[PDB]
Amino acid sequence: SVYTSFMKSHRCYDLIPTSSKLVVFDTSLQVKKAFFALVTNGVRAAPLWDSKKQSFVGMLTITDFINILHRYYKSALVQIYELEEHKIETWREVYLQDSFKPLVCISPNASLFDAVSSLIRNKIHRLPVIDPESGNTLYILTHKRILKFLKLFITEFPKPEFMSKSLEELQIGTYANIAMVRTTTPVYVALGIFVQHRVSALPVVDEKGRVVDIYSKFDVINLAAEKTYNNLDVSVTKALQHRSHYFEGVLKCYLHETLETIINRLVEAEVHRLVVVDENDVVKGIVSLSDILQALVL
Amino acid sequence: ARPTVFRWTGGGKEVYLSGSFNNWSKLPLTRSHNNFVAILDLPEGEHQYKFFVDGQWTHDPSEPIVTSQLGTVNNIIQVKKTDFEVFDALMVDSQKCSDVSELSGPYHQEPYVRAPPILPPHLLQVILNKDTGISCDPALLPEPNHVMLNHLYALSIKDGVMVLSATHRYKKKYVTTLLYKPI
Amino acid sequence: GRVKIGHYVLGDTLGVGTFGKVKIGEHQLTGHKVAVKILNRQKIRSLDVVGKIKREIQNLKLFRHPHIIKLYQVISTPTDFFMVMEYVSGGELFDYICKHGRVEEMEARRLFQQILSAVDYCHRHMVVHRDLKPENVLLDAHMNAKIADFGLSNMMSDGEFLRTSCGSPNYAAPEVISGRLYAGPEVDIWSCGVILYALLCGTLPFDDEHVPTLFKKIRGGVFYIPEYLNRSVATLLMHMLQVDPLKRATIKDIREHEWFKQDLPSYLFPEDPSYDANVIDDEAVKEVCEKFECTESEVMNSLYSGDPQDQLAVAYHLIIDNRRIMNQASEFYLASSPLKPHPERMPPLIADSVKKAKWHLGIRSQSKPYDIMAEVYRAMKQLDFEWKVVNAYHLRVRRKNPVTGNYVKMSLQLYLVDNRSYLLDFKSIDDPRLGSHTMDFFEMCASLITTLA
Ligand SMILES: Cc1ccc(Oc2nc3cc(-c4ccc5c(ccn5C)c4)c(Cl)cc3[nH]2)cc1C(=O)O
Ligand SMILES: Nc1ncnc2c1ncn2[C@@H]1O[C@H](COP(=O)(O)O)[C@@H](O)[C@H]1O
Ligand SMILES: Nc1ncnc2c1ncn2[C@@H]1O[C@H](COP(=O)(O)O)[C@@H](O)[C@H]1O
Ligand SMILES: Nc1ncnc2c1ncn2[C@@H]1O[C@H](COP(=O)(O)O)[C@@H](O)[C@H]1O
Repeated sequence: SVYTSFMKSHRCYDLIPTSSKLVVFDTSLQVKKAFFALVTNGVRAAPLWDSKKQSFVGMLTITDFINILHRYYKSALVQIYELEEHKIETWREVYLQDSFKPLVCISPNASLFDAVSSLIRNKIHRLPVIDPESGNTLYILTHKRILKFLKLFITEFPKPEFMSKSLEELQIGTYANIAMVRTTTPVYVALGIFVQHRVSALPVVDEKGRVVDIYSKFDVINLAAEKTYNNLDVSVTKALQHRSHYFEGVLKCYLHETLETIINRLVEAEVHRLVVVDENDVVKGIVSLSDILQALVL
Repeated sequence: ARPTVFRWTGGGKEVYLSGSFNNWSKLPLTRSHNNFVAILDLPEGEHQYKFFVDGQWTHDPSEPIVTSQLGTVNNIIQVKKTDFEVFDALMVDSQKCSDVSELSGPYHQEPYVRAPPILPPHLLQVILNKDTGISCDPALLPEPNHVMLNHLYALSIKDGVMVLSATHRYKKKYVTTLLYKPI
Repeated sequence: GRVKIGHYVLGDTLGVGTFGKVKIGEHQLTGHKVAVKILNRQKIRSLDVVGKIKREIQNLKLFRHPHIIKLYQVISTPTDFFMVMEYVSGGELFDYICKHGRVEEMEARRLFQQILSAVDYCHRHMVVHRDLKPENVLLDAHMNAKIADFGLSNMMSDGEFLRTSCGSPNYAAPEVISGRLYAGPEVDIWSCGVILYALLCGTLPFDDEHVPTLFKKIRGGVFYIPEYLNRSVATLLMHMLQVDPLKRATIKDIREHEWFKQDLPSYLFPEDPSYDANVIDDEAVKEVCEKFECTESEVMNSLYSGDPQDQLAVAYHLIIDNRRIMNQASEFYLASSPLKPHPERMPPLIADSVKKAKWHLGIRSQSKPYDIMAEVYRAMKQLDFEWKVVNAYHLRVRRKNPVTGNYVKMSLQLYLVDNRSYLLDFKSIDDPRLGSHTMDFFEMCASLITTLA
């Protein structure tokens, strides 16, 4: 209802920062160099410019890094040769293969409804905003950015009735076949779980099944920042120890908690999902910005 | 109303305006400190006129003249429809300025045949060398100064790649693009 | 025997401005007074400033601010333009200070707040006044300040600097008296510093009968601060009269200063409670009349004289409400300054198998400037660049992008940085479509950079 017409009222332009930086890679760049440029510039995704086609052909994200590691990694005793030799262009030739997978983008003057629609239809977390008159890329749109923007306006309209209904009563999120890793699970297995089940994060659980930590795709890039990507035999726990002093624990929610409560918790914590648990912290499911934005446009 | 100004700047004690519009009768002019002026409502088209200053016919040096068959010389002014809308007048005036600029250039390959301007300090505020508070989104930047926009910034070539960046405005918002190009 | 222009009888000259003569005029029915700036058309063509007048007319026409003199209409004639403006009877601020000696702190602050409000309004509209001084600040019968003469003003263009040195030396910033390039909003603030000083003390901070001596005092930036001024406003003066333009106070600095905030009216600045209800936002009136097909005069008529529930008004107010929500999350639209880390903060890259690289502007070279340019001409020739010469050190270059078929343009400028070392600056130009204008500018710069050495 009302949140739907809000999305249709605002162009994507309104979400764009007043001032922001954007990293572009020419397709002929070495793929290892590009992952380092993500780390040094602090951004997790870059548009890909093909100087022969004179066109934006796609995006480079951390998922590319996860895909290259899971495919070409063999042992800690040998280098991963395809990560050093591959140019972006040659990696995309290998990875894309049969899938048409053209560039998905959105105009600055398109509605927010169209952005959420594009995100869900193509099952992606980054929609680059390209201005059709100059051809320039402007900003990388995400689910977080759309939800935080909506959170700013919830006081401006009459609040719907489902905002006060519990997570249990609305059936929002995934309650079955949760992809998880143990505390001792090696990184390489987690990367494989990322490739097989396409999901943004794996909750980390102890032997009795309650979540002690969370391993996002984002945390994989620390492998690039620490240049530890050559040993993937280490456990997810050892892979997250760099975070231990500023980590306050896993953001969770229960099923009796209201959807407005959930939205505020995610917008404030600026993460992509909450872990739905029970009294004892054992994981009963996931609620993601994917689920939440999808439910608000239904 | 189509106001037309008749201004005499050449001094004198009494100045009258005569022309075809008043049937060549003397119209007393109002005096400022120097100027003698009248503002008349005139139809478009050609008008002949002469100033009468201290008992003597005298021509206006600012306007063109015309000689009749019997030898009298008058100024003529042209009242055009384009004179009474300011943007139409400016468009006409900007065309007359481009016309004189023709009788006083294309792209070419020939070089040119006194020190360079000092570098202004604002261009040495490098927006990508500035740190941002760690609490905010790593893609956000401070608001740029309008004067650093469109200028090229770069890093030293290293390992065969050159990195370029610049800040460009889209509407009321600002984007700083980096490009990683192998050399 | 009266001189009338469009219902107004023209009176005596009020003054001769920077460009044009200002006469009073009185409505032949109601007696209403106006001030008429006259511009001679032939003068404008002989100086080839037609474009600068047209832009000056378009801008002053949409300027509506309580402390800027309003333009009502422009009446055109074969030989002259008449600009009918709001008349105010209080005369110059300069005459007020002179006749009162100093000005009491509560009144001096009120005036300064009004003047600075109009200056900020100009800058936010990309206009710099450049003639700011107490002779160009007029009072109305109620002692409200009005900025007046825009003859020297200029638009602030993206990527561009202002050179032109004109105006009264006493109000001129150290960079304008030196002939350096400046951005231009910093130069207005310097003048507001001198006006503030002239408001509080009846004198100028930098004054000398010997003009080259005056220029050394301004460049040095040392001035006497009397002890009857408190220390907070002393801090505000030294911040505005700072010699380094990068260390000089901005408008946001001043608005945060404790002496300025005291008794400050809510309507003078856009982030303040009463601004939206008073000062019209020219971008929202353009937006509402994009949605509905109507003139900018109709939207402003329903706001001024209309009923609140009008559709032009509710649309307008709705835009302003949305823009308030967005402005009041500045953290979301703008980066802060140096706290729990943002979840996406990246760790630093560690060594190899780490130093933070520094961006620099353009290209530095120590060759003699004539030698630098010859290598520029040679490199472009090799690359199939066509170009034009603005001056010896300034080139306008273009190349046809072979894939897209578009032309891509660039401005090259040579600067002196250190004593004997120089820098070449690269600036993009612009004038559905395949490719990207920004990539085209990067690839064109990249080609040129590699060819040099
Ligand atoms: C500084 C300057 C500015 C503008 C200029 O061009 C014009 N001056 C004008 C004066 C008048 C004018 C003259 C006398 C008048 C009135 C009303 C009553 N009296 C007695 C208006 C008019 Cl109608 C048009 C003008 N165009 C000339 C000069 C100049 O160099 O003198
Ligand atoms: N806008 C886009 N257009 C085309 N492909 C994309 C886009 N965004 C992401 N991808 C692909 O999706 C992968 C990662 O998806 P994501 O979950 O959005 O990080 C990348 O390796 C890209 O190949
Ligand atoms: N670890 C996970 N295990 C199972 N399903 C998930 C997991 N994470 C996300 N999902 C679901 O996958 C969809 C998209 O997830 P996301 O990758 O968070 O956008 C949503 O329906 C989520 O509920
Ligand atoms: N529910 C959560 N609890 C704690 N940390 C999280 C949670 N979700 C994401 N993070 C962390 O937030 C960062 C970004 O993850 P993402 O939400 O995928 O963008 C990573 O360091 C994650 O480990």
